[PDB]
Amino acid sequence: TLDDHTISFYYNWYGNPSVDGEMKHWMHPIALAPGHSGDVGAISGLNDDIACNFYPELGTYSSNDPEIIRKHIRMHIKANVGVLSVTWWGESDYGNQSVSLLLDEAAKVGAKVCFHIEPFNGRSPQTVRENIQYIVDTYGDHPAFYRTHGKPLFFIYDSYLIKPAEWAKLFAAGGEISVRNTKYDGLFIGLTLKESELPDIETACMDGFYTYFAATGFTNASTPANWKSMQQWAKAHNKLFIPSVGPGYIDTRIRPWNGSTTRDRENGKYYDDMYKAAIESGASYISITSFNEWHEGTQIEPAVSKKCDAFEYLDYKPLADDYYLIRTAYWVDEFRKARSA
Repeated sequence: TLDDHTISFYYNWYGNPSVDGEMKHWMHPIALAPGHSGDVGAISGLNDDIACNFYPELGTYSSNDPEIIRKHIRMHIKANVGVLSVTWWGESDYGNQSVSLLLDEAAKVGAKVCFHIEPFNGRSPQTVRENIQYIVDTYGDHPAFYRTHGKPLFFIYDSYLIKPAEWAKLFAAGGEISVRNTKYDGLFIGLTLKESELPDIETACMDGFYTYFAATGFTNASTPANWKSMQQWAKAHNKLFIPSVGPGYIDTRIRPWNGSTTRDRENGKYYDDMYKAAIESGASYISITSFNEWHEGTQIEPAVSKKCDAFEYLDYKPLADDYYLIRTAYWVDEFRKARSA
């Protein structure tokens, strides 16, 4: 019961002292307000003081812990989510342990893994090609490697940071470093910020677009009222629209100035409205922001009641720890009823 057109955004950047040598991501700096100077600080990750507004049921876990990976995959089973899109940070991620574990555990249950190309240092058309080559060569033959329409799928975060004429060198059939019709071909999904900038997807020769942001109205493209129209554009231009749906948003632990982005979960109501709008848009794929982006408070991963000296965490009370996983399964089911085999 795993849907292969439903894709969560998965983060494998977490670490703890006993697996990794130190707290990774559970310790995090506190971001300065845009344009401001200072030494504003860091959240220790120590003594249950961690860099997120909610607290994980699995505690301060490591993405390199095989038992965590096994449980994360089981959580995807519960949600009926067949595809995980793993965060990918370039050359520093080559051969990383967590990815191999993820693929190995996914293959045991029929789950699939695709890649989310982040805005890493020195990212360019050339370095993105090298990374596509690495991922295809290293993981492409794995049983759990995601394919759809017979092709791997890549999400490209903050893709607008590279101009569309530069992307075309890589994604146009005749482009000077083209991957088209090589063994490195696939479906490349760019991030769109607004419906009016959709022609950038065309110029860039990308195969589709996603919206990412879990906070409704944060961009034009993450405003669900625009989704039916975005689907109509995709359809008329032979592109794949992949709306991103999330359960809520809050990042005020790591970005105390960013309260304007906060979106209350409303006991599941927010998730319901957003997932509904995704299904009703007519899109063929739906992406979920997020499985476990804890810093931004978008996680569907189980969370628990928790207080430390420094902080009282939000939680899903009075709903279950697994509420958002169960509710995902509900929505996946609605999505399948709206699409048939």
